[PDB]
Amino acid sequence: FEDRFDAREHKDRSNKSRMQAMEEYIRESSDQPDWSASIGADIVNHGRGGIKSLRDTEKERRVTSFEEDNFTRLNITNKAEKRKQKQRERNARMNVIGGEDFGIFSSKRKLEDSTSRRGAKKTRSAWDRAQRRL
Amino acid sequence: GISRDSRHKRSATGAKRAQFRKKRKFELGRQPANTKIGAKRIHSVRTRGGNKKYRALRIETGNFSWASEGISKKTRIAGVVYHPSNNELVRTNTLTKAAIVQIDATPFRQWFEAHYGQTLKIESSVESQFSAGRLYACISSRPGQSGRCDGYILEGEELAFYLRRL
Amino acid sequence: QSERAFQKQPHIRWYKNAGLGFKTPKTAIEGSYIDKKCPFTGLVSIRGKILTGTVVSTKMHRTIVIRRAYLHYIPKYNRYEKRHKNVPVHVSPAFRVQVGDIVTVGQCRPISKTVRFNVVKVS
Amino acid sequence: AAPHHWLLDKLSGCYAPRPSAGPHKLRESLPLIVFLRNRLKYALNGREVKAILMQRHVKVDGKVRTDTTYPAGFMDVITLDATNENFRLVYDVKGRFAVHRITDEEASYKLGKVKKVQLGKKGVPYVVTHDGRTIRYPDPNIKVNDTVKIDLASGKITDFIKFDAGKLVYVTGGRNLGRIGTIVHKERHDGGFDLVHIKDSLDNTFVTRLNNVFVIGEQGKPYISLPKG
Amino acid sequence: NGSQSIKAEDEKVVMPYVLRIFFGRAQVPPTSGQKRSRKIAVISVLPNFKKPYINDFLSLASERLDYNYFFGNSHQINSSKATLKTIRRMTGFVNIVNSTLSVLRTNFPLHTNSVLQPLIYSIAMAYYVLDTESTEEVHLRKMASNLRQQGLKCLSSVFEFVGNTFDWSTSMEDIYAVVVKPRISHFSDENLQQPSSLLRLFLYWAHNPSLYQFLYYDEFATATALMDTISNQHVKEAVIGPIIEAADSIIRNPVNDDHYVDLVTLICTSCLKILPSLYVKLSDSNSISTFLNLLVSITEMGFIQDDHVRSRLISSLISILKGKLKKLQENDTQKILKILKLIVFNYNCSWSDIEELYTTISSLFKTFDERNLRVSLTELFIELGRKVPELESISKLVADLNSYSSSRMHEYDFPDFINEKPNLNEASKSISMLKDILLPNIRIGLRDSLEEVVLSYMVKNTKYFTDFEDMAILLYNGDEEADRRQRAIKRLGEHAHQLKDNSISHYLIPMIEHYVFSDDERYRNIGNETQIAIGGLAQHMSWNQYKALLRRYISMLKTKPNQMKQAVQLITLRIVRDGAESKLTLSKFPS
RNA sequence: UACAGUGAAACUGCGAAGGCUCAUUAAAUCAGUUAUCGUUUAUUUGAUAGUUCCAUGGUAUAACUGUGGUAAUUCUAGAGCUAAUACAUGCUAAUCUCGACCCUUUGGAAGAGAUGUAUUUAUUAGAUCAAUGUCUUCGGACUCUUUGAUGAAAUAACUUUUCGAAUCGCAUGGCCUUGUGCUGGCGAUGGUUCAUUCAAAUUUCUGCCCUAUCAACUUUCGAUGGUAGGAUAGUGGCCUACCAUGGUUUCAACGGGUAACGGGGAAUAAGGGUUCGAUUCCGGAGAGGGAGCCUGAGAAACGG
Repeated sequence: FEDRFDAREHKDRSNKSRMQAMEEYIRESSDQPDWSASIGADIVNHGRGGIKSLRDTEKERRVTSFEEDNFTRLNITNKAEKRKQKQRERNARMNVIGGEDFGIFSSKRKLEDSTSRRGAKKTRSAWDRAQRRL
Repeated sequence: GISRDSRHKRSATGAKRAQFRKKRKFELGRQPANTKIGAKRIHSVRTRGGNKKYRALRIETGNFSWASEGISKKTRIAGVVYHPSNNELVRTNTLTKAAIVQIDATPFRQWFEAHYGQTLKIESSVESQFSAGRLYACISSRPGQSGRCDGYILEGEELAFYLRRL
Repeated sequence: QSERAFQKQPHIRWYKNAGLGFKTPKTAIEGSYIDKKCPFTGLVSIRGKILTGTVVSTKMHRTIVIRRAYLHYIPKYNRYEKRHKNVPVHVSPAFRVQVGDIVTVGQCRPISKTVRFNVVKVS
Repeated sequence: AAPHHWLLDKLSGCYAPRPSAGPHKLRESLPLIVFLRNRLKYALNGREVKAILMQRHVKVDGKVRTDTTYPAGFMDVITLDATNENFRLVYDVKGRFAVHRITDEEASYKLGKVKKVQLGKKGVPYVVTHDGRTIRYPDPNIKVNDTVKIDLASGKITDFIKFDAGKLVYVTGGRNLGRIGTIVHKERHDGGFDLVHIKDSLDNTFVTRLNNVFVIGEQGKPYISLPKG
Repeated sequence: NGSQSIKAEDEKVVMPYVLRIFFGRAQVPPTSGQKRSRKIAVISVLPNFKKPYINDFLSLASERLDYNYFFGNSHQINSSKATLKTIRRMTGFVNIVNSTLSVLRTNFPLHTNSVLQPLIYSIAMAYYVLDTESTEEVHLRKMASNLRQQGLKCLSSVFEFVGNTFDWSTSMEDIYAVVVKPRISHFSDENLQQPSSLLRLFLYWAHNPSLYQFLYYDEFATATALMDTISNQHVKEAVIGPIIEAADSIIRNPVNDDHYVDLVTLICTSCLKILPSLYVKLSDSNSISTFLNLLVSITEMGFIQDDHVRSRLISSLISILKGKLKKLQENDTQKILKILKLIVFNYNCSWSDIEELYTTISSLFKTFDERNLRVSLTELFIELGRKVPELESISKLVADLNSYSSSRMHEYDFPDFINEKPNLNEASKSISMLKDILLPNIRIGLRDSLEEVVLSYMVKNTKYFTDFEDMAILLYNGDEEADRRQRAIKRLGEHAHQLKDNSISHYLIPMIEHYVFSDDERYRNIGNETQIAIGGLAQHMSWNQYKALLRRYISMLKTKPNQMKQAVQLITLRIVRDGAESKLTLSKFPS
């Protein structure tokens, strides 16, 4: 019919097909090193936390880099923290053993049905599959 | 009037079960203040900020134009004979738009005698009324929105155009 | 062509070119018609967007009820349901429209309660 | 609540500033608070951004115009005196607000899409732009969606860049806020899906709306510079 | 209080005549000075006194515009306004050059004269001034320097007052007193006299009948000066004739023509000046042109010569008799000039009008045979009548055809001036063949056949009124001459005229093939008929534009083929309009 | 010894500029979108004011004083003055063109036409020619050819008619009219109109329930349309006279629901919680209850 602007139609979602299994394989077979920390500085409340998860240290890198990039300490906004921080530490202490999370193997999410088996370039003709192979 | 909206009266499909809303400001369905004959008295109604609006009630000084020369001169008002947007309008003899009212036309007469000299190119169906004095004239400006009595005299075609009807 | 009262006269006979792909007939340019609400002269102004379609009913004067079927590849039942629409439209003396008779019209200046369109071109 | 064009990160606060009345629109403007504060970061917060707007360093549209929610929209030539920060701001390929740095040469001018030419009163020729540049006495061939060039010291239309076939286009609208290249086709309808279509690196073809579009220059020579990468 | 003053002057008319005259006498006596100025001149005034008479004139002008029926006219008010004009003249003239109060008093003088002349405009044949001598004396003392001073396209103080004095019968006492027409004719016969000179001549024409009808010998001498002014400013009425009113010049020439006809030079100039409306432009009116032609003949019957005036009237007769409009009215004027040019060739023009124009019977059909048996050698009016009967006319069609064939034989009998007349016959025959003519285009083709007497054999093959095998033979004969810009354009336009897209028969596609094949055979000539192919392909573009899109499309598609063959044989040119034509077709493509 | 710093009570400029409870509204709520030359628009922003006849305009009234009434309120009665950016009356240079004449370059004197805005009435300005060429007569009649252009608000009046600076600052500054004689360079606010922004209301289109034991509906708040009047911010059957018998639907009209405390992309997404999980609004009102008025760029006012 007619044209409508849509940020959700050209927005970086990029989280509907990130799976820790695939990213773990890519990190194993990347042949570029991965910027691990010094081995003590990653555990948190003298051990009373976990070590900390990989999602946790990338989010923490983002928070401190945003901190050092526009000069602002965050807050104690209570509705937000009373949901997300207590739920974050509770799923961390249920699933994350030794700094590695194991909830990805005990949760239903189909790996092939969002991450592999490409959708646009599905090659729905034999001519297309022969050309794209060769 | 009360409002100006397609909610309380039905659409072309005749739907039911209205219970729509309680009426707001912008449907200010004002009272019609019909102008009549008297001495000039107007109401300056207030709307939409500093929007004054003159509702004419007893204006008499008719500004009517000789149409074949476009001369807007200043006369009186006698009475309507035809306005069937309501059949009560000719009976009660109000004053509104598109009304043909009779006028003693001595300013038009003296403008003719001041540009011409001779007393009485033009229709005899207006020459008998120049001999008379009382002419027919249609008001086009809105007494309820502009607040004056401005119109055009009838000369020939428009005179007979209202005369064959009545 | 003078049936109703109150000095049927033009408004300032006077004529105008509607244009924009809509040719005005010469009889409507200089004829005897009052040309009160045609898009060619009228007093209205044409604007907005244009629609196309055949008609069904032209029983009242200055009413043209235009039928509009449009196609849409519906993926719900994976099939098509046939579209139909209706809306009255004012006259303009170009070709007197009976049952059928595709017309294109354009958005303009509300006249009665359900019309914003007035005929410009017939085929 | 906060719009996509300003690149407001969600780590901002709670309330987003509604930009006030001015030259530009609501959806097609970023105010000077979100410009200086968290886009190129010359102030840290509201207190010191009002402090620099009361210190009055800015010369957007060649005037000071001291207010935080002053809607400095598309291609309002920002000029800041301390180390000659000269910025003409455009859209990028995803709808946001890019800020292309210019010099004083390019900062001595700008353009404007015309929106109507009317004969209002006293027979005076008439042209208004997106930023309301009511400028006097052009050639009479200022067509619809044409482009004038603003002197930024005076107001006078010094150059005139026509909306017609074979000119480099801009688009502010559709699903395509801000693409460049303008040559596959001119498909002109009479009010809807009516446009000059745009290319790509593989020369694709796109559909936009007519008043959501203006002309920036010519294909192979725009003097109004574009960034790279 | 300005709008209150407008109201005052508006409702100052509900009083009576006695009240109006008493109010006017009260208004006059505030600034009268009548003990000091109503004899000769004003004795003393100040800025304050010159403003009181200025506002007296201001109220006088507003009262004139309000009551322009009588204005309460009075001798005391006239003497007071004369005193005001004389006081303003004295102050502005002998006051030294400071220009401020002098400029105020010079504005007050023009506006005060406007307050005076409005009485002469609105109270013209009601005032009947018998006391005009003193005011006319002061008027000559004011406008004695107005020779060309009040002469321009918009200077209208003395111009308007002199027009008010001139455009009546009995107002000319001040014209016959000393001088009016002197200033009027000076302003008319100025060297660069501007577009009010037509109105100055209009006032002189409106005053000339007054100077005729008045019982004074001074008015008779004024009419003598009127004839002398019309004969002295004859180029003013030509240099100021850029407007549509040539009927006014015709009606001033006829009135002066019924007044007097003086000399051979006057007859020469008047013949050339009424002839200018037949030999300068075509945008004159119907009765204007007929009256100008009859007045040119009425001066030629007055004082014309034998050779030059005969040449002017003979060129007029040759133009207007082959024009022949206005239902024999302009032809009647042409016949009057034809008999009145007074020569042997004029006698031949009179005979060729007399035998042929006897009122819509077989009279022209008898005169065609009479001229074919007794054709003369003046032949201007005869060729005019033999081209006018050759035109889109009803009667004497084949008679005009036979007249043209004997005319070509007479061209071969005289053989170079009668071959120079054939150039005019050719340039008129192309103009008749490029039209909607049926009998006249076929007779023009018969004139082509008689002038070309294989070509004439193919012409006799084509002229058979069958036009399927005949048009195929025309295509085959054109191809035989293939295996001439205007001549090939004439043959192609004759093909397109006999096949002019008229949808009432078939084989129009083969007829278009014939026309485009003749165009291509001319298009092989790349050095001479290149402009012919250019005009023909541009006309095919214009026919693809002008409301016909099914014939001229194939015509342009065939027109491009000789272009592509000539470009293939080229293997520079004007490709600018070619890219324009490609762009025009691309404009038509998506539309 | 006509004003002088704190300073109890008043007006002004501004402020409160956005929140409880109850019955259950199915693309009519709501969203996206076109338009408004159909329209109201404070504010922001851009432009944009020439009609003067024989040294600066009058009282009414607060605060202030004084006498009192009442059980008594931001309840009141007489009497007295006093000034306003309060009422309301009146003071204000000669400047724009066509240029008879020229004396040649420093070129402009004579005559003539002049000069705003707002409210509503009427005629109206809004078919020509120039070349690169048909004929070249090495001259021209030239728009049918090749293109190119002004182009298919000026006038005659109404009206209890608005104003042409009583705002402030930076700057002693110029010229001898023998003194504030002429002041004069500059900036913001003024101020009519138009545009723009924002906002408001109407407007075409687009958007997941079952639906025929809901098949006929709509003239029983006019049903559908014209013409005209009213009034509206205006168009508009939005109300009124007269006139036509309309208009929709089986291609699903109109009509009946819950998990319409749940839904409509309304939207944050959270790197694994696979419909839990972030947010806009349930519908519309009410300030004891209906009724009637007023205020304002915006109100049928949360506070008249």
